[PDB]
Amino acid sequence: QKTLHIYNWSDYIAPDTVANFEKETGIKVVYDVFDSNEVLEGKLMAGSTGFDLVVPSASFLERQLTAGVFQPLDKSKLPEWKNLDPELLKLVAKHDPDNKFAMPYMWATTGIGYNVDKVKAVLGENAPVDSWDLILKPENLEKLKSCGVSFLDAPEEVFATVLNYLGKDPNSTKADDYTGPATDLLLKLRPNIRYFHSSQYINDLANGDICVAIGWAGDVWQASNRAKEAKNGVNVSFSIPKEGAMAFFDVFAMPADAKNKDEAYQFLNYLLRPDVVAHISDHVFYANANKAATPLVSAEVRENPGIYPPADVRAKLFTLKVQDPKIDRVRTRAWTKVKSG
Ligand SMILES: COCCOC[C@@H](C)OC[C@@H](C)N
Repeated sequence: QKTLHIYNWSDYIAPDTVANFEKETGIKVVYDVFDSNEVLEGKLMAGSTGFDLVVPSASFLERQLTAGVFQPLDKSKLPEWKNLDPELLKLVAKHDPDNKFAMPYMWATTGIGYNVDKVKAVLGENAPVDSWDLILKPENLEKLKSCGVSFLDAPEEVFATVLNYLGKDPNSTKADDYTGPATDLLLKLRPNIRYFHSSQYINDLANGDICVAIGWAGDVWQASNRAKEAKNGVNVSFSIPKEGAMAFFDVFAMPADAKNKDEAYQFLNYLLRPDVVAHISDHVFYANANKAATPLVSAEVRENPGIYPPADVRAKLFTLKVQDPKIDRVRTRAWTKVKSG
């Protein structure tokens, strides 16, 4: 009886995906979850992860490749790879040349989640919910503190977002952009932020304990759906702001020391089935990377422009680039200053 160890983001699979896979294959799955690319990167760089499959964002996977922590995927063992959208593959290939190591899973944007009724109560019916001004303008964040503000604990994403908002290159390579204007704005906003966290904001939005957050798109749409099913009167929405936003592509990868690679390939092939991955999108409110799966995705998810955004919105999205050690050091130091103080 072989097993399979999977490490994925929290709130990123359907409730029955693993159980259905177990029943069909007789494999027992050990499934654990994270909410931080930094936590996963640290595990991969410090020693064995103990997992057969892990799911980093592609921009982090680029750095992980330089350490040799993944096994190149045997495409002969992934017959339905063709189901993957070739345009998303090409974007991920910027981080993973010729798509040797990573299987695109889901993708979304880093935008603004908010409580519709509370934001209009505080900022009025003309609140700029289509703009990063809603939370990155100090005058606005000071008022929204009344009902709670959270930021992702995602340093590379938050700094890229702030740099873009400031009219800088989102992937600026000038240290002074981080230590000066980016830090200046974040510290002006810092007094109004209740916490930095990358998963507690989902239920807090759903229960009405925070009213605005920097959040991941599908996470916020999950919060909205949780509130509706609870019939608690909380109306949550998500915005991809007009100034653009970061896009991310989360990918399955196979640690080089994975014990049960054959079982791992069986699970990747299971995910490449259009019906399996469309069912996941239906429950987690994320766009998958499977072009063959799109007709099976529920209308509610597939037609949500905050999940599958239209071309004019996609044209304003940016992606993270890997920085050299100098900028990495300055960004991390600045992040700690922003959070603590
Ligand atoms: C659904 O297929 C299109 C996939 O586009 C992904 C978006 C983020 O890229 C467009 C920008 C990044 N150049």
